[PDB]
Amino acid sequence: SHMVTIVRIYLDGVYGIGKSTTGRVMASAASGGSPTLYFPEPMAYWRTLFETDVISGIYDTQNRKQQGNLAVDDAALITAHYQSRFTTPYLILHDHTCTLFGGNSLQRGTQPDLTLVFDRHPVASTVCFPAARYLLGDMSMCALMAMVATLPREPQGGNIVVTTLNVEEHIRRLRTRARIGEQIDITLIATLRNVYFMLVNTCHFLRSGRVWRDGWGELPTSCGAYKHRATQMDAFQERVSPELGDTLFALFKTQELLDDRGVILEVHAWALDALMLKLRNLNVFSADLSGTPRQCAAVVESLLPLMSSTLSDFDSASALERAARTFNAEMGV
Amino acid sequence: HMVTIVRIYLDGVYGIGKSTTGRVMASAASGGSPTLYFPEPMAYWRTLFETDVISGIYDTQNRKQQGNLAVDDAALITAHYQSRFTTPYLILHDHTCTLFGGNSLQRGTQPDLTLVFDRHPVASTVCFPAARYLLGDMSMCALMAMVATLPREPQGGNIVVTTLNVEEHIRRLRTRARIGEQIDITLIATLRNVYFMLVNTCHFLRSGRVWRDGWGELPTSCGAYKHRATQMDAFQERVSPELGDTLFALFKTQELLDDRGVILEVHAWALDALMLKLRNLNVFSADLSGTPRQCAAVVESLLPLMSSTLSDFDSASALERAARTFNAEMG
Ligand SMILES: Cc1cn([C@H]2C[C@H](O)[C@@H](CO)O2)c(=O)[nH]c1=O
Ligand SMILES: Cc1cn([C@H]2C[C@H](O)[C@@H](CO)O2)c(=O)[nH]c1=O
Repeated sequence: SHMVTIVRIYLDGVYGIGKSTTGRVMASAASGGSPTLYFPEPMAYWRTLFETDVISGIYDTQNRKQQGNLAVDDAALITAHYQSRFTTPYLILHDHTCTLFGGNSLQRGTQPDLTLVFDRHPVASTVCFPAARYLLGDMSMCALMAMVATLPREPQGGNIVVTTLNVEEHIRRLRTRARIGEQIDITLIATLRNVYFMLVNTCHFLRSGRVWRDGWGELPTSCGAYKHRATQMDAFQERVSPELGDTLFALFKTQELLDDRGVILEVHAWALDALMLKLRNLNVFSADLSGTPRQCAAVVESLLPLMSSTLSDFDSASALERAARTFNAEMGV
Repeated sequence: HMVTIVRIYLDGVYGIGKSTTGRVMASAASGGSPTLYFPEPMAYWRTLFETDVISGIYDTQNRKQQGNLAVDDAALITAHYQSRFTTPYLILHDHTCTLFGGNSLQRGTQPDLTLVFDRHPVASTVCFPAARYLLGDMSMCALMAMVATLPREPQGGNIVVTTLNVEEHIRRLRTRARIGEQIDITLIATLRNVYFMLVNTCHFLRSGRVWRDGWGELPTSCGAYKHRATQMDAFQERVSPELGDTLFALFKTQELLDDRGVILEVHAWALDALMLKLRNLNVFSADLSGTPRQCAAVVESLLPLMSSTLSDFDSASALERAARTFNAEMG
């Protein structure tokens, strides 16, 4: 009933950069600042709650394909389904929490009563990782469209912080984390890194008032060469003034989505319209994570004066605290 | 200068005559006030991409029921095809949802504009997935993944679930064009039960009850439950349903409970979401045992009972364009 000001932050980016550790420090009292709740990756939902481990499954699918115990056509389909299952616990969490944030989104500049830090936004599993998989040829455009369509609309007041890190230190971090001689999917990481820069650029692009049709006619179709560039290490970066070719929209200009005359079908244009509207309420930032976890938390926290806050109330904030405790407990190990 | 809109989602098991009814309703030959029809997105499912999902989901069961494909793999691939059914619905729903307007009310009048949607997103995100789960073609994990993608219906929705006696249903299924679709009676029986569960869920919610109401007392829905749900006429429309008569009952399974037998909070959230998303669907059923003209008349008799919203002229014009576009690209 009593009013509460909330900043919510979705910390996102490529696996292995130090996002989860940063988020945990933010939530720790030792980092000071605002009282903060942290919602971890839904690890148990992915790995232990059901019969199948989707993380093992998605990586194992590609191995079964390369050796030849599973056909390429079948593998593409199984990969898409695994990618679908990644999104589930994010969609559930989003549906539960979006009722509690309240409205009256504004950039207030002041310190909130409390901060929420979500480990990833639903865009990670519905858009970024599917896009990476599509660009690498592990699943089709059809499958991509199917995941992208399931991106939920962000209500007013969202902030997304995309984590960045020089690639040498990124791979170092993955290396220390990995077992004795464990390989790292460098090609996947290179692509995901570009996809997250595309995401950042997309949000910047929309905030400048531009739309996916702006520069669409003039854009080259995104066939073999676009895909090579998209998997190329450091090919994309955060742009000051991004144009269409720097954003997620560019990959959708492929023959698969055009009529004979090369015009996008209207149904596909509607999908891009939906994608555009769903991302509108995301106030976008980027954060370098080269420092210590304490330093990383401070870098993110120092963004709060530029972030959107909403006005919730004590009962809803209390429900969010209960939600965080429940999600931390149930999603553990 | 408001435009009064009544939107109808005609839904139910395939083969019952729903699309024919919808076309008749929108046909100028049937007169009335201006009516638009949005067909099943057949081209999206069948021809727009390299794979046809209707033959693909059937073919998958065939490979399973033979050499080609292992049952674990078939279950994942079947879930993927089921996801692909939802896509054009999600896209259409995202495009039209802001156009309907607010001020949902049962006004009892003829609307300025009637919209007939062939199926609601619930069909592909919940009903067909649930049938596949109950039949053992998909896991509960796979079902949860589809169910979580159901979009929230904004105020003013009406759903008309079509009904038909088993004998006429079987007769009509035999009339259908050959498109490589699965057409067995155990599937039909299950879909009919699941659509009764859906109607009952809507009645249950409108009665002022929530899924926890009767949850504790409800038997755990494991192997026996699944068998019952595949039995022709195991379920029916009840305007005063028990929890066991709704879609909620199939979620009280071991897979979703802790060791103490209490549903996990995360799964409880998924039921809350389902409950909330169905809130704005005013539910009706219509028997389609008449002729195409008779069927349309039965559905039209429901209009004065339905919710209408108030939209502006530009929004209505855009809905008019959207039906034109959709018919053009989906056929
Ligand atoms: C969020 C997400 C993670 N992952 C993988 C990357 C990591 O190996 C692991 C945890 O982030 O899951 C996906 O493959 N797809 C996804 O959508
Ligand atoms: C909407 C829908 C239809 N179908 C099938 C039933 C019919 O064979 C055909 C057309 O409705 O597609 C599904 O298998 N899943 C779905 O979600």
